[PDB]
Amino acid sequence: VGSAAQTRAMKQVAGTMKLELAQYREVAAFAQFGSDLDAATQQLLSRGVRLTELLKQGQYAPMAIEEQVAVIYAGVRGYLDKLEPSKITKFENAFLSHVISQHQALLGKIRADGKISEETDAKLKEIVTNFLAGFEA
Amino acid sequence: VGSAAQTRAMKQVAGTMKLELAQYREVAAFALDAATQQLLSRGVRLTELLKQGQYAPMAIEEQVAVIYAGVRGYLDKLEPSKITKFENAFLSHVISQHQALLGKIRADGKISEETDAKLKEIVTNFLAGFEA
Amino acid sequence: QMSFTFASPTQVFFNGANVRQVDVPTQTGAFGILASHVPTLQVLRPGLVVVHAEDGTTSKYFVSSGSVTVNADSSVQLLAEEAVTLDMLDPGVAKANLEKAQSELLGAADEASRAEIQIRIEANEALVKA
Amino acid sequence: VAYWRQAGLSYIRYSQICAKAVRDALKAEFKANAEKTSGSNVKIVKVK
Amino acid sequence: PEGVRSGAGAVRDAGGAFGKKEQADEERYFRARAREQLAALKKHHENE
Amino acid sequence: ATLKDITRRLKSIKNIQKITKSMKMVAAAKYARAERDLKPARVYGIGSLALYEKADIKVPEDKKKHLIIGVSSDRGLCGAIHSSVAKQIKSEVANLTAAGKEVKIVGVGDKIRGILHRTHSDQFLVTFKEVGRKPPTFGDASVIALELLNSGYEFDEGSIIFNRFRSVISYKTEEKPIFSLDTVASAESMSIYDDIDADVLRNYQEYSLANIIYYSLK
Repeated sequence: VGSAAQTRAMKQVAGTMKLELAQYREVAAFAQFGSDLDAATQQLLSRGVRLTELLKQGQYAPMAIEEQVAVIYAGVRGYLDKLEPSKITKFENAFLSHVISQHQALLGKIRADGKISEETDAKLKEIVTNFLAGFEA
Repeated sequence: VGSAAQTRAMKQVAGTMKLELAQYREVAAFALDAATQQLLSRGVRLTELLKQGQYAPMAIEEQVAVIYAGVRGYLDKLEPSKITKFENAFLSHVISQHQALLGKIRADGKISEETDAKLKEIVTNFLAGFEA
Repeated sequence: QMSFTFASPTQVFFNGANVRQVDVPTQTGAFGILASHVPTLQVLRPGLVVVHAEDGTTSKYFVSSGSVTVNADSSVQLLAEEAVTLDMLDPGVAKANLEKAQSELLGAADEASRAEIQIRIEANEALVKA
Repeated sequence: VAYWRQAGLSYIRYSQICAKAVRDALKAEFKANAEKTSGSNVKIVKVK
Repeated sequence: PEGVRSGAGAVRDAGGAFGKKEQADEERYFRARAREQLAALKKHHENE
Repeated sequence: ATLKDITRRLKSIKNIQKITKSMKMVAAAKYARAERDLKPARVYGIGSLALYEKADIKVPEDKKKHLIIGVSSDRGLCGAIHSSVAKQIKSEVANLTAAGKEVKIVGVGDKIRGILHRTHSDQFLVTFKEVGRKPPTFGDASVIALELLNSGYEFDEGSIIFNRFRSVISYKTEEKPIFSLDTVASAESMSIYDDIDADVLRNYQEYSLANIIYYSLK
């Protein structure tokens, strides 16, 4: 059935996530000795290993759609490149709580319209940068 | 059975051969001198001792003596190719000239300090004399 | 009337270039090379080497140690362990290293280690001049 | 014969010392040449 | 999906030449280090 | 001949092939950098040996024995690289012992020590280690040359054996002579040079040894 059963908002992020995770599979064998490689391959490895950690989840705790969109948006833009892989889950856990407590009217628009408009993209860009700067590991 | 039914004399020299062969198998197959060379040098000797002919079984005490010679290291200098001749000649000599010693092991059922003292002298003297 | 090759274990400055003269601060005094100089074989000492081009310009380099060879023809091979230019140097750190090396002399106990210290102070004092 | 000679020092040792001294004086920006030199990568195993 | 798909550790499960060749090398390499560790234990305990 | 045996045997080779395939690209990436740095070192290596080339020097018939140096690495899976060097090392010693000398062999690289240990254990003078993991540098040649002179052994002749890169698919084995002995250096042809001394020649031979070693490794 494919993309005919997705909302407009999820489609935009999942389109890029699909290709970025498809490129990583054909070079995953090189991961053991990757030091003696060019920068292009190491960039694919770096982005793929970051994207893998986001898909892990707990048990008996389903999420909501706009929170999934908000989580994946930071991942696909490269805002998590400099972090070490050991700390991705803690960052996701803290970011969800921060966005839930204060920024509720923003999530209302994503839930209502089902698509990411221009101004909402502009707002999310500032939100993620502010939180990332303030995280302090 | 856990060796519940086994003579006391045989256990002393077989329990130690088990470890030698178990440690020989785990390393000496690759399709340093402190540990590895000595290990397979002993193992190749120990393997050659177990070969046997046909229609000729042995009594228990003679097996005890022949294994006692190998386990203690009295044969770590000879080339492995000539071990069988040494086994045969030493068995014939021990059977003929030392018939009183075997009866002690058969009757007692276990080795003793005096027996252990005797065997070393017999083994060293015959090894010295047997170079042909 | 010259084939000059100023090579290093890493890079090459000249390869068969023709220049009028080269001045080398070797051991046992200075030197001057022009036209058909007499054959010689001498090692170098820390100093500055200048090469005069045919046009007239003078290129400068700093050499730590190596060998010099002028053969029967006008072929000269100057192979040096080090070859650097002043523009990537700091005079202040040179003066600080010299200042420490000064007290290192009295700090020394044995004559061999003090000989090494003397080589240190010799190199430091040689380089701070320019 | 100089002071370094007849003092337990060889010409190679003197060259090493002078090269190290020259490399020290370089600017911190250009100090990546220590990576290129990296003269210590060979170990010595004697007969006994 | 229809074909034969391999996994992790399949080389040592077949028990061919390569499995035993792999096993003996690890056995030797880790038989070598225990002597140094024991010698350093004895020296440390004797020193203090 | 059952189904399980076939399945296991197939699943082992499926992994072996991928391991080899992934190991090929790393060697290509290393070969690119190894080729890049050869050109600057070739001119230095050739320039070191010009003097001996111009003025021919021939060693006499003495009995101070040789100093044979063979260069290799510590890693296998490289075809017949080490065997070719170890073939000529044992060939030269027979001719050397025909005349009769106290020749000694020094090898840099663990495989060279391992191959020839059985038949030439006594002739070994000193051996080195930790070669090939990272690209060689001049400091390693300095260390080897420094450790070579401190040995009490003295020689009148010597040679070094190495493999010379010719093409991406071929190579040639060769050796070069050493005339580092001061006495043989002082000959008739050297009279043209007229500012020499014993100290100067001693230092000059000292430097030429390290130059040849560095060129051979690179």
